[PDB]
Amino acid sequence: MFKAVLFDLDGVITDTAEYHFRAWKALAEEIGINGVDRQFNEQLKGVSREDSLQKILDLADKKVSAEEFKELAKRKNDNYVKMIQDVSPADVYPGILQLLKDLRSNKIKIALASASKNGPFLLERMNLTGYFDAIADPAEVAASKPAPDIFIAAAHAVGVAPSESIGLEDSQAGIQAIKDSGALPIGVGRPEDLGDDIVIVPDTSHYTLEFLKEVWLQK
Ligand SMILES: [Mg+2]
Repeated sequence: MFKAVLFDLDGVITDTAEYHFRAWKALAEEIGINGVDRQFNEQLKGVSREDSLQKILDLADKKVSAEEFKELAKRKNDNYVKMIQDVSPADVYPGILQLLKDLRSNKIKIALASASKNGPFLLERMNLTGYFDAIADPAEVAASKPAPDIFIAAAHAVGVAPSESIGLEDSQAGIQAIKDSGALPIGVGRPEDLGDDIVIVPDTSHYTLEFLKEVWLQK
């Protein structure tokens, strides 16, 4: 049986994309740029801060100095950190708390494999910290998803090989990173987005220990 589960944060445990979106929107409004809506935000998801800011500036064809660019970037991050102060256990995705309990009761290791720079803070606010055996530090890994490094680090941090692990992800890059790490992916979302070759569930309420066991046995 698998010995660990490696969790992405956004789109698996909770929604942080909402707060990034709101923070970019509020920045854009604050400097008179229109058009930062949820559709446009698709071009900002999982993209660096610089790239995002550049794309938002490119809407209005607005020019800034290096000093101004830096300050804008900081203001968005400050706004994001303010907005996540509201995170609570009410923000945990369905099925996830029960899954963590059940994994823990079965001595299966639980690790976070997220690019979130606020991962520990977020898990604390959601009261999940006690379930986690490690949180992979994205500052200590060389390359981001779809590189496998973050999943490798998460596995190793709990004393397992990625080949002994299931990885849970909602993104194409993340599924690819899981695959390349050696772990078994189980996607959440749509096969139209994540591929027909992996097991995918429609939402997180389908991530149960029994289902994960069945998937493991069938691989
Ligand atoms: Mg995700």
